Amino acid sequence: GIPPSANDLLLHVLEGVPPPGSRRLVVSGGDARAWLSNEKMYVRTNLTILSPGWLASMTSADGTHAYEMQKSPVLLVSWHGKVMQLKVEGL
Amino acid sequence: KLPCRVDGACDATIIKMMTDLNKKGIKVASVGQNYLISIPASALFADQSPRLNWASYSLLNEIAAFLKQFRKIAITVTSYSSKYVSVKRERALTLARSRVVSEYLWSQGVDSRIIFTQGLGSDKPITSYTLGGDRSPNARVEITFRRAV
Amino acid sequence: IIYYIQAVIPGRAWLIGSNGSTLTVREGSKIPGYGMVKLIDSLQGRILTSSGQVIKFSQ
Amino acid sequence: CFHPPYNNFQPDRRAVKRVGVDTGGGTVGLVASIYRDSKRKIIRDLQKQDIQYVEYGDTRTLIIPTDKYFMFSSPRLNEICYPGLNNVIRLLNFYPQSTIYVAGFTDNVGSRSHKRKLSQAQAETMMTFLWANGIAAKRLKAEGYGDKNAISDNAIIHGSAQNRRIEIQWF
Amino acid sequence: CFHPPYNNFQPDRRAVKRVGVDTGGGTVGLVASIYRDSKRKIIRDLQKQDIQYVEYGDTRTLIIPTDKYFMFSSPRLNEICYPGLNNVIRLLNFYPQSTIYVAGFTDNVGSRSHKRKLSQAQAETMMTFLWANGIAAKRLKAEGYGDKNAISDNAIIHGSAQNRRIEIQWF
Amino acid sequence: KFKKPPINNPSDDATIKLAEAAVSVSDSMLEMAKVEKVITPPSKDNTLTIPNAYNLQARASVDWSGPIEELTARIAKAAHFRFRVLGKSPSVPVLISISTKDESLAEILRDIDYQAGKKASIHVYPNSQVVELRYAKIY
Amino acid sequence: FKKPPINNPSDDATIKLAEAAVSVSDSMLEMAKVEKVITPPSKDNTLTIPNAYNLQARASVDWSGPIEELTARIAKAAHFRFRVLGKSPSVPVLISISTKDESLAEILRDIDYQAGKKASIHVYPNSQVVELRYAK
Amino acid sequence: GVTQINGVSSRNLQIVLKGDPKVLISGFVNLRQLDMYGKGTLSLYWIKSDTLTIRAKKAAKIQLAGIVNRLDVELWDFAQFKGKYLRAQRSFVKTHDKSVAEISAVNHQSSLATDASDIYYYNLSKTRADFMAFNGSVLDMREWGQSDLKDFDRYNKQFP
Repeated sequence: GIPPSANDLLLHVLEGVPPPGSRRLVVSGGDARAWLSNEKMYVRTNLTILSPGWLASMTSADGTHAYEMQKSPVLLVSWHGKVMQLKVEGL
Repeated sequence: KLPCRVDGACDATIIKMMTDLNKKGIKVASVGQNYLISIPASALFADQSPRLNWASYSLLNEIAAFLKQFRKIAITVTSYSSKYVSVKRERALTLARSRVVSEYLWSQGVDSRIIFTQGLGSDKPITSYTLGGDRSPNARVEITFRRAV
Repeated sequence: IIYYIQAVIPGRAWLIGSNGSTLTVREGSKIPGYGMVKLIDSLQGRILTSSGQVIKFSQ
Repeated sequence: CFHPPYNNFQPDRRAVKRVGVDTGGGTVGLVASIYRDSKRKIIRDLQKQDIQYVEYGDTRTLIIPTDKYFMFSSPRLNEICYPGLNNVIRLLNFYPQSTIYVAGFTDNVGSRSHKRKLSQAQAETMMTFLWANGIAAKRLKAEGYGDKNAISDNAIIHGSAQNRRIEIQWF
Repeated sequence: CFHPPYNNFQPDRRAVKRVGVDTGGGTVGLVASIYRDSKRKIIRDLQKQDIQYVEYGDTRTLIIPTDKYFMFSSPRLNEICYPGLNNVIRLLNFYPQSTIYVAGFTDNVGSRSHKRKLSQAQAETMMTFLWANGIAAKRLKAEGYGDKNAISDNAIIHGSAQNRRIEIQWF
Repeated sequence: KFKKPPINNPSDDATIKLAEAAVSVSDSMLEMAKVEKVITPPSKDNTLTIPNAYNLQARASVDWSGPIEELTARIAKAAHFRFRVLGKSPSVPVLISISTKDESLAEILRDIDYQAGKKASIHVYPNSQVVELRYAKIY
Repeated sequence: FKKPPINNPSDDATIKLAEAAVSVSDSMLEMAKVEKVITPPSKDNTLTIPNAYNLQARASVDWSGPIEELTARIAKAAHFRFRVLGKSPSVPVLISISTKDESLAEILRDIDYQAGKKASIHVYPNSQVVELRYAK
Repeated sequence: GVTQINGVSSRNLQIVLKGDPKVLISGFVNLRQLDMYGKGTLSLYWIKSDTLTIRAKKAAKIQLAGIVNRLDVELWDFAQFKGKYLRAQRSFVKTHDKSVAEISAVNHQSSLATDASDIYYYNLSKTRADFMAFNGSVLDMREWGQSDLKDFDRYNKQFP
């Protein structure tokens, strides 16, 4: 029983193209983008996600992160050694 | 519902305290996004000792109130003095002066992550006129930082 | 047994042992359990021996 | 009068025209001349233009933007902005004994050799313009750095715009 | 006048300023001076600050809270609360022949060696402050106990706050 | 008048409950650390791996709650040393939390190296003036 | 005039909370000192800088693959000879080097660190050769 | 007068000087008190005492080395005390105008500098307490490059 490798949609998330059939979410408080496709969020940012926990992760060449995780209206991030929060709306 | 600016910050207030510090005699300089505060040692300490005067805490409060207006990650405090006895005594004196100044600045509420402290002694003078003691222009404390975003 | 330095001067040093016996050591002299002294440091509390170990202050 | 292309590299007789036109007073013209020939008035005129002056200790520094004082992506000098260059010469005339250093800086866009060559060419052009107005060649040295030691952030537009500059230092 | 950082460890001339400012009466100023220099006025002033005084038999005891007269988790002396320290020196000046014992006490939070070291450091700091104001070194002794013999319950908040103290006893 | 010395600001019962939880957490950690130290006595110290030198005695006060690499690079840049990274960075990031006040850069590096644990290591070469971060040979 | 700290524990519960936090941090530091194991620098099995003149040149490497091809290219760029002693396994040793400006000796040191116990890199400067030795 | 004595083994010694001697003593001395008012220079090589009280008035040079349980030093003006290499468990040091003391306290250090005076230490004691009155100064004066240098603790961190 080999586990699945990854989700290949995170490559499009890394490039910045939204998944097909998804809807946009409004992110406030920092530089991040989020989409909702199958009751999961896909987040494109260069910050570090601390509290809510993610399911899958990819990294680009220039330092951009892509996450696959469950839905939540709040994110806890670290900016430059300082911990703050991001607000997610439209869920 | 979202905030509209950095809290407790105003550009008119920044200009006002920059002008007030330049009229008092504390040198405030800005090139690009780098900021410099230069303070003479006679306005802070006694005659070549690491003991603050009681009246310099108002000036330190003014400097802290100026420093709370920006967002930053690291601050650097560097001390310079003049030649008195040897090099070990002046390096130890400058390190103690920078330690005390940064201790009071960290005791006050500046929202920085790292504060670095060093004392260079008399290695880097800014003026070739070296006749004074602590009244010399090249006996000073320097506070450098970069404004973030 | 083991030795610790008690006081130091440029030229010679004063040593105390585990048994409580005092000793005075020169630059060129022989002490038991360590060998030959090759260097006596005054700025730092270090006595280098020929066996390859340093007598320092107590902790 | 005044020739707009650099006045044929001649010392401009600015005061005599004003004290000759202010007679139909002589003392009023002399007061106006001694006001407008002061160092602080030259600094304030350079402040009206986009050139920054920094004095700290016994070292003086002028900051000049290549985006307005050079033509685009070229070592050619923009001739429309000639009052700023004339005021730079007028300010540098007050210190006839100090040595001059001129340095060129660009942003992070492009290749390393391209940045170095463009900064070096702009520094040579500014040093030649300083040399042609009377300053001796032994008091001048030019250097072009790339994006080595910037003063702002290159990841933002205004901060990257603030990094393309010419620095003039003297003692 | 008076220098707020300990008046450079000099004996203050408190009476002459009052009798010089209350003249434009000399007898009224002398009455005010002999009232404010009394022992009971010093005891009531130490009652206005948070320092307790206990007299029983021929032994006198002062209780000083470290939470207000020391900085947090440090052997550093809080320089803001200097009138209480000056009143302590003024009260101790009345007994020039007795011997002084100073002891440090903390609460139950922490390790045993940490509590002992903090109490010892605070006791040495208070003894050094007593020594630097004129009291000879042969009349002083400092000791720091941990949570050995407390005066209140450590399982409650206010009782645990009452246990962190400095005790000064003399005969 | 009858008074007792400590009269502070009024307290909140939420802070009282948090303090009552924290005291029990603290002495549980004290007992577990004592038992752990008795069972496993350490024999080596990281002074050999991280020695001190000149211009490592400039001081710093730091409150950092992020990854290790940026903070180590800032410490190396303040100490005027070159910075080197060995190994592959893990996908799950190595997080540290430092909150100190007025201690030397060598002590800062030693506390960072101790908090890193089994994931990363700090080495200092003063003859070449190099601060090196190496990642563990895991995953 | 001197001011008190703004975030000062002037409350009899906040004092207890803060000293409990200090004791917890001290206990965690002691636990980290117990659990951390180190090695002395005398017996550290890591390749040192071979400080030859041809190996101080800067380089820009982006590679994620087998060790032998990258090591051969590094040896060719450093104008050395290259030799392999051992047997390549069924699964090759995979490294990943992504640097913009780094010396060839430091690149070789990072390659030897990332190889681990499976392979080692030796540099002979007198007869200018780079040897890749596999583990039996 | 000059005096060079090589070897003294006494259980008690009291030295008081009034003129201009240049005196050095070797051996083992259990010194108890020392007062100087003249222009004297005195150096002892090894001592093993219990309580020393040193008073220097006009211009004195004192050079001691050994073990002292408790030390009290009083310097008035133009006096130099080189108590380096003299390890004291308990030290009380008071310096008045234009006097220099160099101490080596081990367990407890208590120092006061009044006005334009300098006190230097060379060891990091377990408990340190220093005070400054007008222009005096207490400085660290250590190497900064020693491989076994010790940092401040929670219990030693005092900010001048």
